[PDB]
Amino acid sequence: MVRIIVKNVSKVFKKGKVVALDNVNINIENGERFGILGPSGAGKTTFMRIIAGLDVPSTGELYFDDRLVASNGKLIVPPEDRKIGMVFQTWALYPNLTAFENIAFPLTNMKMSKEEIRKRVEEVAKILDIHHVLNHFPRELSGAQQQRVALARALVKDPSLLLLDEPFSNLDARMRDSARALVKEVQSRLGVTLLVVSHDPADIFAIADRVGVLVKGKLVQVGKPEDLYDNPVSIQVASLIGEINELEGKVTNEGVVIGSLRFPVSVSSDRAIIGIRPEDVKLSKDVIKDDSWILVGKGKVKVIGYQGGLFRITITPLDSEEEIFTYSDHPIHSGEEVLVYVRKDKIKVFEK
Repeated sequence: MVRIIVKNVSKVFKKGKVVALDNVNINIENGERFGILGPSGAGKTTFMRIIAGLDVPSTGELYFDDRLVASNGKLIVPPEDRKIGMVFQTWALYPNLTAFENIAFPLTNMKMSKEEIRKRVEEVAKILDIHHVLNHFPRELSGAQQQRVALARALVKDPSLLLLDEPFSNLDARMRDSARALVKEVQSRLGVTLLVVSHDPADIFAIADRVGVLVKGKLVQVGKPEDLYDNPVSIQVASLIGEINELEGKVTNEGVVIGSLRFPVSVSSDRAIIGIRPEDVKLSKDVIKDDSWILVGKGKVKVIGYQGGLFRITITPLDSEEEIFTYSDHPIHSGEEVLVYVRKDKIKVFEK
Protein backbone atom coordinates (compact mmCIF):
# COMPACT_ATOMS: atom_id res chain seq x y z
CA MET A 1 0.00 0.00 0.00
CA VAL A 2 3.04 2.26 0.19
CA ARG A 3 6.27 2.48 -1.80
CA ILE A 4 9.44 3.04 0.22
CA ILE A 5 12.45 4.75 -1.36
CA VAL A 6 15.63 4.51 0.68
CA LYS A 7 18.11 6.90 -1.00
CA ASN A 8 21.79 6.90 0.00
CA VAL A 9 20.88 6.36 3.62
CA SER A 10 23.73 6.41 6.11
CA LYS A 11 23.65 6.45 9.90
CA VAL A 12 26.58 7.15 12.20
CA PHE A 13 26.97 7.08 15.96
CA LYS A 14 29.77 8.21 18.30
CA LYS A 15 30.19 11.42 16.27
CA GLY A 16 31.10 9.46 13.13
CA LYS A 17 33.31 6.80 14.64
CA VAL A 18 30.71 4.09 14.14
CA VAL A 19 29.02 3.78 10.74
CA ALA A 20 25.93 1.67 11.30
CA LEU A 21 24.56 2.10 7.79
CA ASP A 22 26.62 3.08 4.76
CA ASN A 23 24.85 4.43 1.64
CA VAL A 24 21.92 2.04 1.61
CA ASN A 25 19.74 2.16 -1.50
CA ILE A 26 16.49 0.17 -1.83
CA ASN A 27 13.21 0.77 -3.64
CA ILE A 28 10.50 -1.31 -1.90
CA GLU A 29 7.32 -1.61 -3.93
CA ASN A 30 3.75 -1.17 -2.81
CA GLY A 31 2.56 -4.33 -1.08
CA GLU A 32 5.95 -6.00 -1.26
CA ARG A 33 7.17 -8.39 1.45
CA PHE A 34 10.77 -7.33 1.98
CA GLY A 35 13.25 -8.75 4.42
CA ILE A 36 16.63 -7.76 5.81
CA LEU A 37 19.19 -10.34 7.03
CA GLY A 38 22.59 -9.54 8.61
CA PRO A 39 25.13 -10.15 11.43
CA SER A 40 24.22 -6.95 13.29
CA GLY A 41 20.99 -6.87 15.26
CA ALA A 42 21.80 -3.26 16.15
CA GLY A 43 22.37 -2.23 12.52
CA LYS A 44 19.27 -3.96 11.28
CA THR A 45 17.30 -2.38 14.12
CA THR A 46 18.84 0.98 13.24
CA PHE A 47 17.52 0.53 9.70
CA MET A 48 14.13 -0.43 11.04
CA ARG A 49 14.02 2.53 13.40
CA ILE A 50 14.76 4.84 10.46
CA ILE A 51 11.90 3.33 8.45
CA ALA A 52 9.63 3.71 11.51
CA GLY A 53 10.66 7.30 12.13
CA LEU A 54 12.10 6.55 15.59
CA ASP A 55 15.46 7.60 14.19
CA VAL A 56 16.68 9.46 11.09
CA PRO A 57 19.37 9.07 8.45
CA SER A 58 22.57 10.98 9.25
CA THR A 59 22.84 11.56 5.51
CA GLY A 60 20.49 10.58 2.72
CA GLU A 61 16.74 10.61 2.24
CA LEU A 62 13.69 8.44 2.90
CA TYR A 63 10.41 8.68 0.97
CA PHE A 64 7.00 7.07 1.52
CA ASP A 65 5.39 7.22 -1.92
CA ASP A 66 6.77 10.62 -3.03
CA ARG A 67 6.64 12.16 0.40
CA LEU A 68 9.98 13.00 2.02
CA VAL A 69 9.71 11.67 5.58
CA ALA A 70 13.33 12.12 6.73
CA SER A 71 16.45 13.73 5.31
CA ASN A 72 19.99 14.40 6.38
CA GLY A 73 19.53 14.43 10.16
CA LYS A 74 15.99 15.85 10.10
CA LEU A 75 12.73 14.10 10.93
CA ILE A 76 10.13 15.49 8.54
CA VAL A 77 7.15 13.19 9.08
CA PRO A 78 7.05 11.61 12.57
CA PRO A 79 6.07 7.95 13.19
CA GLU A 80 2.45 8.66 14.13
CA ASP A 81 1.86 10.23 10.71
CA ARG A 82 3.46 7.46 8.59
CA LYS A 83 0.67 4.83 8.62
CA ILE A 84 2.91 2.21 10.21
CA GLY A 85 2.20 -0.74 12.45
CA MET A 86 5.12 -2.00 14.53
CA VAL A 87 5.68 -5.49 15.98
CA PHE A 88 9.04 -5.16 17.68
CA GLN A 89 10.49 -7.61 20.17
CA THR A 90 11.54 -4.55 22.20
CA TRP A 91 8.05 -3.00 22.20
CA ALA A 92 6.23 -5.00 24.85
CA LEU A 93 2.63 -4.93 25.93
CA TYR A 94 1.84 -2.63 28.87
CA PRO A 95 1.66 -5.03 31.81
CA ASN A 96 -1.02 -3.09 33.72
CA LEU A 97 -3.37 -2.53 30.81
CA THR A 98 -5.77 -5.27 29.76
CA ALA A 99 -5.55 -6.68 26.24
CA PHE A 100 -8.40 -4.33 25.25
CA GLU A 101 -6.62 -1.35 26.76
CA ASN A 102 -3.37 -2.31 25.04
CA ILE A 103 -5.08 -2.52 21.64
CA ALA A 104 -7.05 0.70 22.19
CA PHE A 105 -4.01 2.70 23.25
CA PRO A 106 -2.98 3.87 19.75
CA LEU A 107 -6.50 5.23 19.21
CA THR A 108 -6.39 7.61 22.19
CA ASN A 109 -5.91 10.76 20.13
CA MET A 110 -7.46 9.69 16.82
CA LYS A 111 -10.64 11.70 17.31
CA MET A 112 -12.75 8.61 17.88
CA SER A 113 -15.64 8.31 20.32
CA LYS A 114 -15.77 5.62 22.99
CA GLU A 115 -18.08 3.46 20.88
CA GLU A 116 -15.90 3.89 17.80
CA ILE A 117 -12.81 2.79 19.71
CA ARG A 118 -14.68 -0.21 21.15
CA LYS A 119 -16.00 -1.30 17.79
CA ARG A 120 -12.58 -1.07 16.17
CA VAL A 121 -10.75 -2.90 18.93
CA GLU A 122 -13.40 -5.65 18.99
CA GLU A 123 -13.31 -6.00 15.20
CA VAL A 124 -9.56 -6.47 15.10
CA ALA A 125 -9.63 -8.74 18.12
CA LYS A 126 -12.23 -10.98 16.43
CA ILE A 127 -10.17 -11.23 13.26
CA LEU A 128 -7.09 -12.25 15.28
CA ASP A 129 -9.13 -14.58 17.51
CA ILE A 130 -8.40 -12.87 20.83
CA HIS A 131 -11.80 -11.30 21.34
CA HIS A 132 -12.48 -13.73 24.19
CA VAL A 133 -9.45 -12.67 26.24
CA LEU A 134 -9.79 -8.86 25.93
CA ASN A 135 -10.26 -8.48 29.69
CA HIS A 136 -7.05 -10.33 30.56
CA PHE A 137 -3.81 -8.64 31.55
CA PRO A 138 -0.86 -9.76 29.40
CA ARG A 139 0.54 -12.01 32.14
CA GLU A 140 -2.61 -14.13 31.99
CA LEU A 141 -2.34 -14.56 28.23
CA SER A 142 -0.53 -17.42 26.50
CA GLY A 143 2.51 -16.64 24.35
CA ALA A 144 0.46 -16.93 21.16
CA GLN A 145 -2.22 -14.69 22.62
CA GLN A 146 0.37 -12.05 23.58
CA GLN A 147 1.68 -12.20 20.03
CA ARG A 148 -1.80 -11.69 18.69
CA VAL A 149 -2.50 -8.75 21.03
CA ALA A 150 0.76 -7.14 19.89
CA LEU A 151 -0.24 -7.64 16.26
CA ALA A 152 -3.72 -6.22 16.95
CA ARG A 153 -2.12 -3.15 18.53
CA ALA A 154 -0.01 -2.72 15.37
CA LEU A 155 -3.06 -3.05 13.07
CA VAL A 156 -5.64 -1.03 14.96
CA LYS A 157 -5.12 2.21 12.98
CA ASP A 158 -5.15 0.47 9.58
CA PRO A 159 -1.58 0.94 8.49
CA SER A 160 -0.08 0.87 5.02
CA LEU A 161 3.22 -0.61 6.24
CA LEU A 162 3.81 -3.36 8.77
CA LEU A 163 7.29 -3.39 10.35
CA LEU A 164 8.54 -6.51 12.14
CA ASP A 165 11.78 -6.63 14.11
CA GLU A 166 12.52 -10.10 15.55
CA PRO A 167 8.76 -10.56 15.76
CA PHE A 168 8.69 -14.26 16.73
CA SER A 169 11.64 -14.41 19.06
CA ASN A 170 9.52 -14.36 22.24
CA LEU A 171 7.80 -17.56 21.20
CA ASP A 172 8.84 -21.12 21.81
CA ALA A 173 10.35 -22.57 18.64
CA ARG A 174 7.35 -24.87 18.23
CA MET A 175 4.95 -21.93 17.97
CA ARG A 176 6.81 -19.86 15.40
CA ASP A 177 5.52 -21.55 12.26
CA SER A 178 1.98 -20.70 13.35
CA ALA A 179 2.97 -17.08 14.04
CA ARG A 180 4.71 -16.75 10.70
CA ALA A 181 1.62 -18.12 8.96
CA LEU A 182 -0.57 -15.59 10.76
CA VAL A 183 1.63 -12.69 9.63
CA LYS A 184 1.45 -14.04 6.06
CA GLU A 185 -2.35 -14.21 6.28
CA VAL A 186 -2.59 -10.67 7.66
CA GLN A 187 -0.36 -9.29 4.92
CA SER A 188 -2.40 -11.03 2.21
CA ARG A 189 -5.70 -9.80 3.64
CA LEU A 190 -4.59 -6.19 4.07
CA GLY A 191 -2.13 -5.85 1.17
CA VAL A 192 0.22 -3.80 3.34
CA THR A 193 3.85 -3.34 2.44
CA LEU A 194 5.82 -5.44 4.90
CA LEU A 195 9.40 -5.18 6.13
CA VAL A 196 10.84 -7.85 8.41
CA VAL A 197 14.31 -7.84 9.91
CA SER A 198 15.70 -10.89 11.68
CA HIS A 199 18.77 -12.92 12.59
CA ASP A 200 16.82 -16.06 11.66
CA PRO A 201 16.65 -16.99 7.98
CA ALA A 202 13.51 -19.03 8.72
CA ASP A 203 11.64 -15.77 9.24
CA ILE A 204 12.88 -14.56 5.84
CA PHE A 205 11.97 -17.73 3.95
CA ALA A 206 8.54 -17.81 5.51
CA ILE A 207 7.55 -14.23 4.89
CA ALA A 208 9.81 -12.29 2.53
CA ASP A 209 9.72 -12.36 -1.26
CA ARG A 210 12.81 -10.23 -1.71
CA VAL A 211 15.62 -9.86 0.81
CA GLY A 212 18.58 -7.61 1.29
CA VAL A 213 21.61 -8.70 3.24
CA LEU A 214 23.44 -6.20 5.43
CA VAL A 215 27.14 -6.71 6.26
CA LYS A 216 29.15 -4.06 8.11
CA GLY A 217 26.38 -1.52 7.41
CA LYS A 218 26.41 -2.22 3.69
CA LEU A 219 23.76 -3.84 1.54
CA VAL A 220 25.84 -6.50 -0.20
CA GLN A 221 23.19 -8.49 -2.09
CA VAL A 222 19.50 -8.21 -2.84
CA GLY A 223 17.28 -10.89 -4.31
CA LYS A 224 14.76 -13.69 -3.80
CA PRO A 225 15.63 -15.81 -0.75
CA GLU A 226 16.26 -18.89 -2.90
CA ASP A 227 18.65 -16.90 -5.12
CA LEU A 228 20.71 -15.75 -2.14
CA TYR A 229 20.64 -19.35 -0.90
CA ASP A 230 21.91 -20.94 -4.11
CA ASN A 231 23.88 -18.00 -5.57
CA PRO A 232 25.35 -16.07 -2.64
CA VAL A 233 27.82 -13.34 -3.57
CA SER A 234 30.15 -14.29 -0.74
CA ILE A 235 30.66 -17.01 1.83
CA GLN A 236 29.39 -14.58 4.48
CA VAL A 237 26.10 -14.13 2.68
CA ALA A 238 25.98 -17.89 2.09
CA SER A 239 26.13 -18.53 5.83
CA LEU A 240 23.69 -15.77 6.78
CA ILE A 241 20.95 -17.30 4.64
CA GLY A 242 21.49 -20.89 5.83
CA GLU A 243 23.85 -23.54 7.17
CA ILE A 244 26.95 -24.10 5.13
CA ASN A 245 30.35 -25.75 5.39
CA GLU A 246 33.23 -23.37 4.66
CA LEU A 247 36.55 -24.91 3.62
CA GLU A 248 39.76 -23.43 2.29
CA GLY A 249 42.00 -25.13 -0.23
CA LYS A 250 44.59 -24.84 -2.94
CA VAL A 251 43.61 -24.22 -6.54
CA THR A 252 45.05 -26.87 -8.91
CA ASN A 253 44.53 -28.04 -12.51
CA GLU A 254 42.61 -30.94 -11.07
CA GLY A 255 40.43 -28.90 -8.73
CA VAL A 256 40.54 -27.30 -5.28
CA VAL A 257 42.50 -29.60 -3.01
CA ILE A 258 41.79 -29.87 0.72
CA GLY A 259 43.72 -32.84 2.10
CA SER A 260 42.15 -35.97 0.67
CA LEU A 261 39.29 -34.03 -0.92
CA ARG A 262 39.33 -32.42 -4.35
CA PHE A 263 36.44 -30.24 -5.61
CA PRO A 264 36.10 -29.90 -9.39
CA VAL A 265 35.94 -26.12 -9.51
CA SER A 266 38.42 -23.29 -9.91
CA VAL A 267 38.95 -19.57 -9.39
CA SER A 268 41.72 -17.22 -10.55
CA SER A 269 43.42 -16.92 -7.14
CA ASP A 270 46.05 -19.13 -5.46
CA ARG A 271 43.62 -20.47 -2.89
CA ALA A 272 39.85 -20.76 -2.71
CA ILE A 273 37.00 -20.92 -0.26
CA ILE A 274 34.58 -23.75 -0.89
CA GLY A 275 30.99 -23.54 0.33
CA ILE A 276 28.95 -26.74 0.48
CA ARG A 277 25.67 -26.93 2.35
CA PRO A 278 25.01 -30.00 4.55
CA GLU A 279 22.12 -31.18 2.37
CA ASP A 280 24.56 -31.27 -0.55
CA VAL A 281 26.91 -33.74 1.11
CA LYS A 282 26.49 -37.54 1.35
CA LEU A 283 28.77 -40.07 3.07
CA SER A 284 29.31 -43.79 2.40
CA LYS A 285 31.76 -46.56 3.16
CA ASP A 286 31.92 -47.79 -0.44
CA VAL A 287 30.86 -46.28 -3.74
CA ILE A 288 27.16 -45.65 -4.23
CA LYS A 289 25.12 -46.19 -7.37
CA ASP A 290 23.71 -42.72 -7.97
CA ASP A 291 24.99 -40.49 -10.75
CA SER A 292 23.32 -37.40 -9.20
CA TRP A 293 26.19 -37.30 -6.68
CA ILE A 294 29.92 -36.89 -7.38
CA LEU A 295 32.86 -38.23 -5.41
CA VAL A 296 35.24 -35.64 -4.00
CA GLY A 297 37.41 -37.96 -1.90
CA LYS A 298 37.96 -39.70 1.42
CA GLY A 299 37.34 -38.43 4.92
CA LYS A 300 37.23 -39.56 8.51
CA VAL A 301 34.44 -39.07 11.02
CA LYS A 302 35.49 -36.65 13.76
CA VAL A 303 32.34 -36.29 15.87
CA ILE A 304 28.61 -36.92 15.89
CA GLY A 305 25.82 -34.79 17.24
CA TYR A 306 22.12 -35.58 17.53
CA GLN A 307 19.46 -33.07 16.61
CA GLY A 308 15.94 -33.10 15.23
CA GLY A 309 15.99 -36.89 15.27
CA LEU A 310 18.95 -36.85 12.90
CA PHE A 311 22.64 -37.48 13.27
CA ARG A 312 24.92 -34.54 12.55
CA ILE A 313 28.06 -36.18 11.27
CA THR A 314 31.22 -34.08 11.10
CA ILE A 315 34.12 -35.34 9.03
CA THR A 316 37.49 -33.97 8.10
CA PRO A 317 39.57 -34.92 5.10
CA LEU A 318 42.66 -36.99 5.76
CA ASP A 319 45.64 -34.62 6.21
CA SER A 320 43.38 -31.64 7.04
CA GLU A 321 41.57 -30.06 9.98
CA GLU A 322 38.86 -28.54 7.75
CA GLU A 323 35.40 -29.79 8.62
CA ILE A 324 32.30 -30.85 6.75
CA PHE A 325 29.08 -31.72 8.51
CA THR A 326 25.96 -33.29 7.12
CA TYR A 327 22.76 -34.86 8.52
CA SER A 328 21.81 -38.52 8.36
CA ASP A 329 19.25 -41.14 9.36
CA HIS A 330 21.98 -43.49 10.60
CA PRO A 331 25.29 -42.84 12.32
CA ILE A 332 28.76 -43.55 11.03
CA HIS A 333 30.88 -43.81 14.12
CA SER A 334 33.85 -41.65 15.05
CA GLY A 335 37.12 -42.66 13.45
CA GLU A 336 35.47 -44.37 10.49
CA GLU A 337 36.88 -43.72 7.04
CA VAL A 338 34.23 -42.67 4.56
CA LEU A 339 33.81 -41.59 0.98
CA VAL A 340 32.53 -38.02 0.50
CA TYR A 341 30.06 -37.14 -2.22
CA VAL A 342 28.58 -33.77 -3.06
CA ARG A 343 26.04 -32.25 -5.43
CA LYS A 344 28.31 -30.87 -8.17
CA ASP A 345 26.04 -28.01 -9.16
CA LYS A 346 25.78 -26.90 -5.54
CA ILE A 347 29.48 -26.35 -4.91
CA LYS A 348 30.08 -22.67 -4.21
CA VAL A 349 33.55 -21.28 -4.73
CA PHE A 350 35.11 -17.92 -3.92
CA GLU A 351 38.56 -16.42 -4.28
CA LYS A 352 40.50 -16.30 -1.04
